[PDB]
Amino acid sequence: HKIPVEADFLYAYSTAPGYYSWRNSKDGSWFIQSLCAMLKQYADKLEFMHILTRVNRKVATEFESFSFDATFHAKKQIPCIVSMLTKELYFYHL
Amino acid sequence: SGISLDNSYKMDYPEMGLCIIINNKNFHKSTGMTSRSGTDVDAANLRETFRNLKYEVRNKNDLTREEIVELMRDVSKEDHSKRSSFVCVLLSHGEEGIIFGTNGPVDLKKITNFFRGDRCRSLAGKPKLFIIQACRGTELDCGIET
Amino acid sequence: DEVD
Ligand SMILES: [Cl-]
Ligand code: NA
Ligand code: NA
Ligand code: NA
Repeated sequence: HKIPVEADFLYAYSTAPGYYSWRNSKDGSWFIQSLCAMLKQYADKLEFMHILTRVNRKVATEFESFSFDATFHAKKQIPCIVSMLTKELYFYHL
Repeated sequence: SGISLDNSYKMDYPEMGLCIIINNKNFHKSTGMTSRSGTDVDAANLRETFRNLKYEVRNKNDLTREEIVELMRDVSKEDHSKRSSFVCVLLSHGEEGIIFGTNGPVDLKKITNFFRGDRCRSLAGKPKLFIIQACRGTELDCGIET
Repeated sequence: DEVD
């Protein structure tokens, strides 16, 4: 008869808890770049969690930082899906 | 009618819903936060992407912490009855649990609380998506060879 | 590449 007040939220974080997130000054951020690409390619095909899983893999595999500073060079990123959704989410219908 | 299942959100309301994009690029000098070059590329990509998903996109640029809270409050008090979902994209500096307005931080919890099922009834039972491009701390991932 |  009631639902939790915190139900039906989804937080699509660009990066893992505690980590920096990487943004390229020319191309945009790794996560948003990848998110738009996967939405473009799969929003008419895949449930949203499966889209965001493809985003995770794209960021994790295709990106690595390049820096003149050894501290910030050659670093990686994994985004972080936090789902308190109660149903599957398809952007298409019918 | 025949047997029915309800494993998926109803996304055939008359409207998909709002897509609020908060694009913070330039920060007040007194904060000591750097400009976020490339974020306009992000904001434009998101606008186009969610436009093609039939969201009502609203882009907002360089909002103070006060403007962020007031925008979210006002959006949460709209009538979302005819909308399937709600999307908010935050592009800014951040740390764990925090997003930065141009003049200081905003608790992510304060933003999302406006959309609680008991505080935004016309979005209750509907998916509320928060997409957050922002740091969550200062750790770096060194990776491992495959 | 820059961090946020
Ligand atoms: Cl930019
Ligand atoms: Na990113
Ligand atoms: Na950005
Ligand atoms: Na809800």
